[PDB]
Amino acid sequence: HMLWARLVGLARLEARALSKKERRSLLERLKPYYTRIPFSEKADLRLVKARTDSGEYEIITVDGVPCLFEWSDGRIYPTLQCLKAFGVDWLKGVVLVDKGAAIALAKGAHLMIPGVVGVEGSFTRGDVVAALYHETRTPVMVGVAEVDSSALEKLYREKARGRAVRRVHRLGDALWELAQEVGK
Repeated sequence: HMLWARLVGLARLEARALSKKERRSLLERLKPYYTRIPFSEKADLRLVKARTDSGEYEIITVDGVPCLFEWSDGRIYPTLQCLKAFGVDWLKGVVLVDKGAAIALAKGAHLMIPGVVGVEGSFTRGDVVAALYHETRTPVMVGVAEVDSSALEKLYREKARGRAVRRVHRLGDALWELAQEVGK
């Protein structure tokens, strides 16, 4: 296939079904980091590789939805499209943020504690979490918790300074634009 996305531009695509061993491995790689696997063991899993001007992206689709990708720490993370199709309850936790923080994250900033207004779930430093604009519960960024959820509960109420979540993927980034078009 070929597609043309905002930001990244023209992309040449190569897709293939995941092997039975690859599907098994994927489930095993996810189990330690999320509350549960969000999709069925019957869902159609494919690996889509897209080559654009600057480089290459690899995304796992679940029933056609561009949902998972491997990051530089070797862990598998969900795209924001995955959170839309499957929700956020399967993540260990989510952090609710104010409007200025939702906007900053949609521009690519990391999430600092003063923009946090709520914590859900239970997680420790290093866990995968999603940041959501509190008013509409719109996911705006996926990243890594820099503090435990019980510590964050105290820190956001004091509006302490410091990083709460390290950005990995966010609304409007290159992967987001590519994923939006794959989904189309």
